[PDB]
This record gives sequence, structure tokens and C-alpha cells, in this order.
Amino acid sequence: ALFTGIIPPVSTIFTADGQLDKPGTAALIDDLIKAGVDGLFFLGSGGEFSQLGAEERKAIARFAIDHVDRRVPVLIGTGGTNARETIELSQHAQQAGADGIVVINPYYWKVSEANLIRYFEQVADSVTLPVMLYNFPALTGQDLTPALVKTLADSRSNIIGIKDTIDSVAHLRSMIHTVKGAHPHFTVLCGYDDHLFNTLLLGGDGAISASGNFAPQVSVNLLKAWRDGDVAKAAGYHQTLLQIPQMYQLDTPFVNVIKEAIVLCGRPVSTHVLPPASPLDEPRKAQLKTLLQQLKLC
Amino acid sequence: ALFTGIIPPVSTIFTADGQLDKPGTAALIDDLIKAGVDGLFFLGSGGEFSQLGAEERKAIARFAIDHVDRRVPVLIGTGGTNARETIELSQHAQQAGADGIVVINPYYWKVSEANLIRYFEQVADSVTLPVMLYNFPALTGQDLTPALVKTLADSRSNIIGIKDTIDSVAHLRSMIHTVKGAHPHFTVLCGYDDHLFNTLLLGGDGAISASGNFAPQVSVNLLKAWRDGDVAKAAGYHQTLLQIPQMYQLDTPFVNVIKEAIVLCGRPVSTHVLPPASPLDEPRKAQLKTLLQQLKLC
Amino acid sequence: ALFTGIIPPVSTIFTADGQLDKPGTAALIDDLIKAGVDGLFFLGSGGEFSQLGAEERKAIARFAIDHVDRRVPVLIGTGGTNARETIELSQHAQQAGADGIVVINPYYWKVSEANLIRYFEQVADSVTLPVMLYNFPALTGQDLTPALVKTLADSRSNIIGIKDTIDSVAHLRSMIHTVKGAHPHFTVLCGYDDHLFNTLLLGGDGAISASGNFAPQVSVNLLKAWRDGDVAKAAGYHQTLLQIPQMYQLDTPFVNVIKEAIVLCGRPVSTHVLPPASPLDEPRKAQLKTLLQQLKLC
Amino acid sequence: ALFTGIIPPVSTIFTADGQLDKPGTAALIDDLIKAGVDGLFFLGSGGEFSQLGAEERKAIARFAIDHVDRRVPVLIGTGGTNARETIELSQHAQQAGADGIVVINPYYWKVSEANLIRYFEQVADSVTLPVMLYNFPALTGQDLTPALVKTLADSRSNIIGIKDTIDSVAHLRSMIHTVKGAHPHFTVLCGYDDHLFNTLLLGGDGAISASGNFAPQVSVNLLKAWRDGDVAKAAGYHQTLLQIPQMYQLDTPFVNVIKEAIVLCGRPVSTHVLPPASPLDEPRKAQLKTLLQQLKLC
Repeated sequence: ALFTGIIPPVSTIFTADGQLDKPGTAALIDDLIKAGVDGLFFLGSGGEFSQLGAEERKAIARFAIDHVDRRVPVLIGTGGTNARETIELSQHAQQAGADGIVVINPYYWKVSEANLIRYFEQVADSVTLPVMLYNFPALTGQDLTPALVKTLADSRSNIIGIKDTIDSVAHLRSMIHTVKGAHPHFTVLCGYDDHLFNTLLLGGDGAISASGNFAPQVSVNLLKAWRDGDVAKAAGYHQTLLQIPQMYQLDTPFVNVIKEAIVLCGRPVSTHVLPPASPLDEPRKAQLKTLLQQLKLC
Repeated sequence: ALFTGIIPPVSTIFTADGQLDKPGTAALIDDLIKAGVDGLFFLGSGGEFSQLGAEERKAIARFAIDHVDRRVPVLIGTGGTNARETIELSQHAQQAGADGIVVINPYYWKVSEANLIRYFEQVADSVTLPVMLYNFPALTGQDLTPALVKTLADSRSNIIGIKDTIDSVAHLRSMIHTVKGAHPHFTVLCGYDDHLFNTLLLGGDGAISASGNFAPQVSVNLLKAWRDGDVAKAAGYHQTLLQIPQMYQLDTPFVNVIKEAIVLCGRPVSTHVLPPASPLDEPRKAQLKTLLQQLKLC
Repeated sequence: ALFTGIIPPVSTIFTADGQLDKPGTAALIDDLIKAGVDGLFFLGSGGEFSQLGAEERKAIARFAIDHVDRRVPVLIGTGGTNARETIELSQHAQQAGADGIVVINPYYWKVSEANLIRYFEQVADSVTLPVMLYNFPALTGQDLTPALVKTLADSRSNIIGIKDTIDSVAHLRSMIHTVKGAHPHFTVLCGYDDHLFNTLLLGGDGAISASGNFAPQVSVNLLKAWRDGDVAKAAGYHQTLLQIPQMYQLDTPFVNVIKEAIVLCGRPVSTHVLPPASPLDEPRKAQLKTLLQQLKLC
Repeated sequence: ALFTGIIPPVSTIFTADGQLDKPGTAALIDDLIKAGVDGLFFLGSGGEFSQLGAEERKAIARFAIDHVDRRVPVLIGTGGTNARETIELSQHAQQAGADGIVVINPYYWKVSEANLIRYFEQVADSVTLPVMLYNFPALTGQDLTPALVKTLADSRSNIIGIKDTIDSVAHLRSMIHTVKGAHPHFTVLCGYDDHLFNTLLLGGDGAISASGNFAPQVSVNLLKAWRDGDVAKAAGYHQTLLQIPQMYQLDTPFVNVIKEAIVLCGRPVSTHVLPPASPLDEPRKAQLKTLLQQLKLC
């Protein structure tokens, strides 16, 4: 099984001019690797892919992949509405030395199931790289059901996992049973912090979640405990992870929260986010601080 | 009141290599002007804006505005998820000689109301051109309520109309009462064929709907009858417009249907559509044909 | 085709004790018959069926049927969540002299399609009377799709119509094509005032809508103009019907608004509504009056 | 803090005549008490309250309370759509010897926030008994938000808890923070098996879930291990509770499954369920058995 464990959706750090902050992004990558994460996912939802252009995405992926310099596995999110661009971005990631790609379903038109299967088979066929599906139905308006994912796993041997982003035990349980019952080594990662423990107890593989950025040690330690057979210890970390997502309510989009949390937990970076996101105000920044306090994360 | 009447969401015609087909899209523009439409909207949902890159969108806008050569008012859809690019596209449209822009709300993240208002005020401020809002909640997953639209119309004097794309008499009626009650010259256009008659009877302004492409005369004739005070004749056309939308069920996305309907109703163009959309099969094409024949549209 | 034209969902008039007001309900019934309605529907949604017990419902139906004394067709709404109670109420309706029953799908559990079909088949089999289905998904949380309705009409020859209560041209168009395509005399009635004109133009049969209570003449005169082929005259009435539904926003539930409109339009009755509905306040009554005045309904 | 811990939504056992099976129901009640549950909740969703009439409900409550004979706390589910009936049933429960009532929001009309508050306030004023709210938005179409629940707790001091029936970590977390932050001894009980562990870790109080009927020891043993500070032993039971809910997919509604699981697990009763539920077929009963085998529940 590929891309198991704790794989944070890394924030892209920008300067006040809205340009890739290389020193800041590099420093975050290095903090993460040292914290013992199992890989790194650039240009996910939290990486701000949907607010960046194609050439910015390429320059960021290239910088990120080069800086990681093969210390851990690197995933690049290459999805969008423009299918020709998805292929372009996917082929670029392979060429640039990425280890896999993460592909969201098209999220403007909710395309027919025939067109959807066709779309994923086309992007899978454009690269020799492993492909991770990305389900985030709150944003897309179109669920990748366990049956559809099994159909895709059946069709293409490089479709090898899913980031399932949903506040639903049922969806995760059903994803694991249906897809991993057919394909034991297909990887299921939850996209929310507070589902990581259940995902592992269900037979899934880890998490790609926001708190990987500012509190990686919690998910890293939970995974270690679980793999060590120390379930009480794992549950202690899960208790923290249960409370973290309160902070995400502070703004929508909450990419600003995540970066402000990185700063508060001890890594000074610029916290600039791209429009239509906006800076987090001082009150809500203070609120974020007391929440991290109250969880001993800072 | 700007941009009233019948304003088709013009299909972008592509060659089989997926490049702008210039003769084909010129031919379509010319068909539409001659059919007596009150304006033309390029790069809406049916224009395939979400499947095109920024530089493609610019070159298409340029070609289209140029070809129209001011014979009617021209609208360009400049929206997306990347707000910096929306501003870039909006400024390009103004520079290229468009008469207005149409701006959909961001449709990946469903941004907070504060961020949404801020987004629309920033793009409105980026141009000196009139701005039409674009509501399509079935695709965006975020409705632009009548109260929100009224707030925006209050905030910016260049936010001057809305394309309201919803199968809902209540939404339209409430959009007209709430916004036009405050701003009598604010333009409300429905985005569905089968609501044009109701939109007019409610005190709204016209339609930007797909059948504008292949059966413009029905809408143009309805509007002429309505403005002439001949309501039985308008309702005659409405009866045809009530039935047209059956064809949109044939595929999803149904941009392929619209282009095949252009061909069947007498204008030979490539049908090529961009991925993730795909060619309409011979069976559903035959179904389209009997439907159009049915309605005496070919 | 059974139960076509204008069939008001008659309000049940209650004294302040919460008991059936016989003189008041009688007076309403007689006004409606004199107005030229094609039938009367008791204990629909606007009839407060879900706020009444089985024995109260039996008493109301009996009173209502006897008072109509066969001068128009009578429908009784017999649905709920307790299916044994549905059969009891449906058989009582036939025994009491009703001409048909109107049955909503169960609206607590959204029961499986197999259980749903079985439910409608058992109730249809419990009586020898015409059975009209009732779709109201905003309240039930379970749409009766055109396909399912067609399956039910195929299955049982006394399943002969539907009240389709939805603000959707598509749902009404599709119900007409799918079900009436297979069953030419299957009756489709819209449940909203502002869809009556479109329903008739689509090939459907009439309406069961709240405004039949306080402004029956608008719908009655629309239907008459349409059957006379005076479409312009019909569309004039439709313009009033387009506007009426702004009053239903004044409260939820809005049975109070409907009874207050009855009084305002010239028929003094108790306004009492059953819990959890409550009295309309004075300011909202004043708003309602100016609306009715406005539309020259009083 | 009232009604904490494990409180099964007791199945109502019916003979094939659709009548209360007193020996069967009494045997179930005794198994549950002997298993060490913290209380018993009759006429919840799984108790078929919505398929029963007022007088049937009174007879069941009375029988249940008398048979329990004060050995554990007894809750009666008194809600419905008919508010007058709710008051009747709520007052009867106090009179019959119940320790508390559990009241769902009205589920036909989604009544205004003002009507809803008034509703809960008037049922809580009709009794001197503790009142538990019941949130089940998948069925009701109307969520009881943490803010509304806190408003109700602020308003009436006998409104002392909630059954929150939702597959959502966020809704449970936010209910606990909002309501228990203002009212430390307000009880939050999850309605799903697979949320019991999370509910306790969040600072909530227990569960009312279907598996309390056929596998009460799993929840009882989870709660005991947690209160003993044996978190690893609690997590082991949670792993079973994670997997149990695949059985509820076997039918909708799934009250049949629950009764068949009671039989399979060692207690022979009528499985009769009330229409529009139906018998579980032989294939699905076999599936259920292999699920219970596989979790060592029988």
C-alpha cells in the first residue's frame, strides 16, 4: 500500500505580494519532515490550488519537489475543472519527479457518471505515476461513492487510493469495506483530523488533514501508537484531534486559520492568502491562540 | 436598464483539435444578430469557460468582441475560482472593448458572506464597465439570495443586473421584488428558457438561455409579442419554450446537445466539446432530432 | 380524466376550542361551490391533517362530504406515518361518501422504494375509490419521481392522479411526459398557484392550491379562459397568481395567512389554527391586507 | 446530570395481530436491566412511535413503566406532529409514573423558529418532569442547532438534555461546547452506536442507540471501561460499535433488523413490525446473522 500514514496537505506560503514565499515554504516542509510525517501533499484544498493559475501551480510543485529532495513521498494535487489542464499538470508533476498525484472530480459541472469514469481513466492514462482520488463532496457537489471508486480501482491499476474528505463514519466504513474488500492494498486516507483514529480502527490507512501543518506530532504520535499496538495512547491523541476542528469555523475559507496556527505553534511565516480568501482579523487570531493554548499545542 | 431582452449564451465552436473554430463561431454570431437578439454573452456555462484556460478565454473574447464589431452589446463571462484571474479577465474584457462582464460566485469554496461581498466589490472596482451577477446554485452550491444581491446593488453602482439560473418561480419573483424594488433599473434575466414568459410577467427583463443558440426566433418573437402587448401570441411561443428543456436531459454536461441542435436547426459547425464533456452519441442525437421536429424547430 | 380543474385544498375552520367550526367550514364550502370550483379537497396540508387525530379527521370528513352533498367531487386526504391509520381513514372516506382519497408518502422514515410501492399498493387495494398521490418533498424529504409515479399507475388502475407540490417546471413537465405518456387520463394537478398556467400549457390538468380558498375566482377564471381558447385573458389571471405567493412567506406554517386572507376577502370565519401553528400577528395581517389590496382581491 | 450512560431505545414487541406483546416486551426489558443499562427509552424511533396511535402509545408506556417498576430510569417518547397529542401523551407519562419525556421537533411542517421555541416551551410547561430533546434531522428535515438547544435550555429549567441523532463529529462537539458550556449538567447522548466513544471523549454523557437492544453489553462494557480509566478496553468495544451499523443498511426502516438481531442474539420474540415497515426476508436475515457471527455477538 502506497501513501499510508500521515500526509499533511501542506500550506503554500506566500509573501505579501502574493508570490511563492520560498524560504517560508521550505521551512514548513523541513519542520514537517523532521516531525516524522510519511509524505507531503502540495496543492490540495489547503494548498490553495483553486486560487492559483496553471503556471503558478507548476512553479510551486517544482520548488516543493526539489526541496523535499526525495526525503519522503511527494503528492501533487493536479485537479480542476479544465481536463486538458489536469493532464498538463499531471504530466508536469511526473516529469518534475513527483511520486504521485491527487485528483479531485470536476466541481463546476457535476458530470455524468460515464463522463466521470472517462475523465479519471484519461488522467490515469496520461501518467505512469500512482493516482489518488480526492472526494470532497461539500465543495464538489458530487460524491465519489464507494461503488464508483471500486469501479475506478477495477479499471486502472494506477488508481490506488482516495482522500475521503467527509464528516461521516458511514462513508469511511463503506469506502474501506467496498474498495479494500476488492483491492486490499488500495489506500484510504481520511481528510478530517477527527476521523483518523476511526479510519485506522476501521482498517483504513491514515489522514491527509489540516492539523498536519501546525500540530503534526499529534497525528504522527497517534499513528505510531496504533502501529505499536498501544490503543490507549492512540486514543489520548484522538481526544486532542477531536477538538482541533473548532478552529476551522473561524473563517471560510480557513486556509488563513491554518497558516495563523503555524505561526502560533512556533514557525514564523507570512500568512498571506490568495483572494477570495482574506486575512484573519485580530479577534479571531486571539481566539485561535486560546484554542491552541487550551489543547497545549502552543 | 442595460442588457435587457434576449441575450444568448453563445456556444464557443471548436475544431476537432479543440482549438477555437473562427469561421464556425463567426457564422453563429452572425446567425444570432440577424435573428434579432438584444445582445450576446460569450464564455458563460454553455460557452465552456470552466474548461478553458485564461489565455484561451482572452483570445476567444477578443475574436468574439471584434467579430460582433459593436452590432449588439457584448457580455463576457470572466468568473472562476481564482479571483486574481477574474480581475485579469475582467480588465482584459474592458480593454478588448466588451460592453459588460458577467461574474459567477466562486464555486469551489463556498466563501463566507463577508468574503463573497468583498469578492464582488473587488471585481466591480477592477473595471469601469457594467457588472452582471451570475447565480447558478445547482453548479456553484451557493445561492445568491435576493437580499445578498440587493446588498451588492446598494454597494456598487456598476453592479446592475443578474443572470438568475434556477428552476424557481419564487426565486425569480423574490429577486425582482427585492432588488428592483430598491433599484428599478437593475436587470433581471432568467437563465432557463421555460421561465422567460414568467420573468416578463413578473416585471423582469429577459433571458440568457441555451435555446437562444439554435432557436433564437422563439425567444425573440416572445419578447416582441410581449412588448407589442400581444400576450396570446407571447404565450404561443412560451408553449414551445416550456418543452425545449427536455433536450438538456440527453447528456451531462449538455453543451454537446446545444451544438448538435445548432447543426440540426440549419447551421453546419463542428460540435467538438472540451473534456470532461464528450461527444453526443448517435442514439441521443436522433432523439434530439425528433424533439426539434416535434417542436417545428427544424 | 378524474378530478381535473380547480380543486381547493379547503381550510378546516376551528373554533378557539380547537374543535371543528361547522357553520364556518360550511360557509367556506358554499362560497367555493358558488365560485365554480371543480371539486373540493379536505384535510390536505392546508387542511391541518397532521395536527389532527384519526377520530377528529373522520368527523371532519363526514361533516364535509355531507355538507357538499354531491354538488362537486370530494377528495379526502387520508395519509400520515401510521399506515394502519391510513387504511382506516381511507376506508372510512369511501364509507362516508367521498369520491376519492389523496395519499401523501410517509414523511418520518423515508421508507425504501420497495416499502413505498407496497404502501401505496396496500392503501389503493383497501378501497375501490380513485386514489390521487400527493407529492410534497419540501415537507416529506422524499420526492415521488415521475418514474415511481408511473410504476404506481402501471401497478394499480385506481391510482389515477397526483398533486405535485413543487416549485419546479421540470418536475411538472417530466411528470406529465412520463406518466401521462403511458396513461393519457392520469390527472396531474400542481400544488402551487403560480404553476397553474404552466401546468395547463404543459398538458396537465389543473391545480390544488391555497389561493382557491380566498381567491378562487382567479384560478376558476383562468381555467375557463384557457378552455375557451382566450389565452391572453388566461395570462392576465396568471399574472395575479404569479404574485399571490409572496403572502405565504409571512409565517411558517402559513395556514394562518390563508384563513386571515379568507376573512380579508369577505368571509368572516375563525382564524384559529392548531398547535404548533400560531395566530398571525397584527403587523403581518396588515402586510397581508395591503398585498390583497394591491392585487385587487379585496 | 440526568439520564447519563447507556439508555437503549427499546423495541416494542408486537404479536402478529399488531398488538403489544407484553411477555415479549417484558422479557426484552428484563434482559436489558440485567445487562446493566442506565435507563430505558420507550416509544423512540426504533420503538415505532410514528406507526402507533395515541391510545396504543399510552397503553405501551403504562405497561413499560409498570414492568420496569422503578429498577432503572424510564423515558417515554411523546412527540409527533399533533402538538395537542404531544401534551396529552406527555402529561399521561408523568401521571403513569415515567421519569422523563423525550420530544422530537414536529416533522411534517418545519415550523418557524418562533413556533418551534413556543412548541417546546409549552410541552415543557405541561409537565413537571425532565424533558429531553430529540434531534434526528435525516428524518425531520429540521436540525435542532446547538444555539437553538442552548436557547431552549436557557428558557426552561426542565429542558435538561438531548438525543443528538446524526453521523457528525462536528454537530456532537458543537452541541457539547455550546450547551454544556452554559449548562454543565445538560445531558448529551448520541443516537448512533459508532459515536458513543467520541461522545464520551468530547465530554458528552452516553448514548441512546439501536444496538442497546441486541448487544447491550458492548456499550455497557465500553462505558464502564471508560469510567474506570481503562481507555484501551473501551476502544476495543468501540471497534465493535464501529462495525455494527452495516446491519442497519439491510432495510429502510430497519426496526425489523433490530428485532431479528434480538432473536439471533438469544431472546426469541415476535419480530412483527408495523406498516409501512415489513418483514425482513430470509436472505437478509442470513446476512444479519453472519454480521453478528463475525462480530461475535452470537
